[PDB]
Formats: sequence, C-alpha cells, structure tokens
Amino acid sequence: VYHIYSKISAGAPGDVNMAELDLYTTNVSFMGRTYRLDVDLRVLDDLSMYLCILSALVPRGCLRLLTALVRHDRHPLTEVFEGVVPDEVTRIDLDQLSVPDDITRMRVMFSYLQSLSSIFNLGPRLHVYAYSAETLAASCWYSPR
Amino acid sequence: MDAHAINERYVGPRCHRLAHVVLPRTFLLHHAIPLEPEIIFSTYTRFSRSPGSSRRLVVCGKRVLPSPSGLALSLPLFSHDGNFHPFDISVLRISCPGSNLSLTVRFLYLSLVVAMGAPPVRLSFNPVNADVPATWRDATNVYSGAPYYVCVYEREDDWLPIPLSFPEEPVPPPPSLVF
Amino acid sequence: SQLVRNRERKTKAHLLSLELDRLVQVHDSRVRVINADIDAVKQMIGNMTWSDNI
Amino acid sequence: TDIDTAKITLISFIRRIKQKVAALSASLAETVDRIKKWYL
Amino acid sequence: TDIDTAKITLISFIRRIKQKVAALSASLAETVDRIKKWYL
Repeated sequence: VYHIYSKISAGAPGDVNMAELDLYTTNVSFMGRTYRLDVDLRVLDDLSMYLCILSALVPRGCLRLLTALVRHDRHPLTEVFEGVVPDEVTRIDLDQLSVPDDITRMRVMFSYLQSLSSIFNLGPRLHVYAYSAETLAASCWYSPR
Repeated sequence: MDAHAINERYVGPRCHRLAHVVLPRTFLLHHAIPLEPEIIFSTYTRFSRSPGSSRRLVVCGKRVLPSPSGLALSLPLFSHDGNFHPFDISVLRISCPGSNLSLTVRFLYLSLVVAMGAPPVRLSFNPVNADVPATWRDATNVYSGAPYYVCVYEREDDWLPIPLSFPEEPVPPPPSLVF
Repeated sequence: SQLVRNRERKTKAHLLSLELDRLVQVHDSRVRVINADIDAVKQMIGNMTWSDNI
Repeated sequence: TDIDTAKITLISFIRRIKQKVAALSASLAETVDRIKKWYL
Repeated sequence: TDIDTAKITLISFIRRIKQKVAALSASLAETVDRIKKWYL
C-alpha cells in the first residue's frame, strides 16, 4: 500500500497526507506488540504494477464472464453473489471494445490472477514446535511448496 | 417471469430501452416454436432511412407455467441520436445449438412503443427479484396477426411520452416501407 | 398482386390504430402538464394572500 | 376582503377551468375508441 | 405589493396555460393531416 502512495504523491501531492500515510504503514500490530520498520522502494516495483494492471481488468472481467454464464442450470450460489458487485460496474457497455480485442484482455487478465496468487502460496516454510526466548534456540521440520 | 428481471442487468445496460414481451401459445403455434430449455435466442434490429444494422444480442427466455401463460422474453430497443424510429423492425432469431432449426420472428416498434404507453465500509447487495409488479398490456403482431403481451414494470419521466421521430416527405407509402 | 392487395389492406388497418393510440398518449401526457400547471396556479393562490404579506 | 374575495374568485374560476380540461381527455377516450369499433 | 405581486403571478401563470392550450390544437392540425396522406 505504501509503495502505491509513493507514486501518487509524486505526480499529484494533494491526494496523499504524510500525517495519514506514515502513521498506519509504519506500525505492525502483531502478537500483542508493535514493530518499527525502516522505510525511506525498489523491490516492490512490479507488484505495484501487477496488482494495478489487474485492478482495471477485474470490473470488465466479472461482467463479461457473467453475461456468458446464464442458463437454466446456473450454479445456485451465484444468485447470491450477483448482488455484491456495485451498481456502476453493472453498467459497463462492452460495445466500445471489439471481440478480438476482448480476448487480449482475458489471457492477460487470467494470467495475473494466477501468477499473483501463486507467489503467496509458495511454501519453503517450516513448522517450529519448540522455542525459547532468551536463548534464541528453536527446532522445527520442513515441508516444501 | 424471471427472464425479464435477468435481462435488465445483463442486456439492460447494453441497450437504451427494453421491450418486455410475453408470447402466448397462439403466437407459438403460428411460428412453430418448440419450447425446450436448450434454445438460444438472438436479437438484432433492422434500421430504416439509415445504414441498417445493429449488433446481435443474446436474450434469455423461460417458459411461464400458470394472467397469461407462455414464453417470456425481452426485446432490445435502440435509440440512435436520442429518439426512436416508428418504422424500424426488431428481428428475433430463434435457434437450437445442435439440431437444424432457425426461426425468424419480426416485430415493429409502433406495436411496442405504443404498447409501453400508459469501521468497515458498506458493500451494496442487489439481487435479481420479481418483486416489481407487472401491468399487462395487449398488442397484435402486424406480420402474423397473433396477439402478444407486453409488461410495464414500475421504477423527466412522467412529464414526457416516449420520443418518436416520424419520417419526412418525400416518403414511400408505409404499406411499402414496413415490408 | 392479390397479396399486395392484402398487405396494403391489412397494414393500413393495423398501423392506423397504432397512430390513433399514439395520438391519445400525446394528448393525455399534455393534459397532465395542464393539470400540473393549473394546480400550480391554485397552490400559489393558496399562499397568494401570504405573498401579499411578504 | 383581500382574503375573502380572492378565495371565492381565484378558486371557483380555477376549478371551472380544471374540470373542462378533463372534458377534452374524456372526449378522445370516447371518440377515438368509437373509431376503433365502428370503422375498423 | 397587492398590485405588484398579483401582476407577475396572475399574468405569467395564465399565459403559460394559454400557450399550451394552443399546443393541443396545433397537434391535431399536424397529426390528423398526417393520417390523411400517409394512410389514406
């Protein structure tokens, strides 16, 4: 979130408040404690773009995918989840984009929905079962992916 | 009666106005429409005194089991430059996906336009509902002569009637411009 | 020809009642404007003795 | 007399205009429907 | 103010009613003549 507001305030400064930004993006309330973080970025210069190039393809996507899925044998849960989408997204007229342009806006669209979802379900992780605080000793076991 | 309210959220915004139409069996026997749930409907309109084509749209239709009774649809109406034309055919094309069946059902706007005349943040939840009441208004098809019903659902609206732009002279006779 | 004599005969009957039903709905949608404008006078009359007080 | 005479003038004259605008809409509702059965 | 406010009220409201009664007579003069050439 902080790397996005570092790019908003570089072009238009009035939309980002330093009293609002460096107050809830520098404290991490976890395990009854807080932790300070040393941040002035360059590592997250692609997730700020992959999540934003995905950010506009979802509202066009979840109406093009729902106009095709309507029939006598719709799965009954999407009768409920049809209403959660806002009213302005329900008025996207897809006449302004052609059909061989819409395919280019799906194979791009789905490929970010996977490759952003996969890099947090990547599991070089290890389950600690014993620990002591004043010795910094710990034992665990490893389970990949 | 669910297919009216489904089409207002998926065919509804892609049009200008919808023509909610329920077809009785007397219309179905004349055009020979075998009511199976496999049927895919497709709609497009044929303009007049202009380059005539509109895009094709898929409209959902369901049988209404019983106060009329029959097939329920919704026809698209297109307003180029802010008004309707009176002599402007809306074509309904009926086809099955697998078998050999193609039927063309044709409607005229003056039989439809006249028939319409009388802290965490909140996310909204707007499902499809048949809660809106219907007002059943009669009509006749010009081409076949079989009656069909038109719904009028409740919602610069009551002040104005529905805009029409009648053709101008010189004009061929409307028995020859309809066909 | 005898089918064109029946197309021109019937569609001058189906379209004729459509134009007459349009003509009623032009008139009744403007009579609504008159009764919205007559009653707009009478509503201003109900405080015209109040507009003479300012 | 500004309250009394304007009450009897600017209501009774207004109601006689309003009840005759409804005579035009009630005339076409009778006569155009008479064209439909008698002549069509 | 009885002369001033009744002048602007009971003339400007009256003229907007009168100019729309002429809209009904100008509508049938156009549309009934349209029935004559297009459909007869």
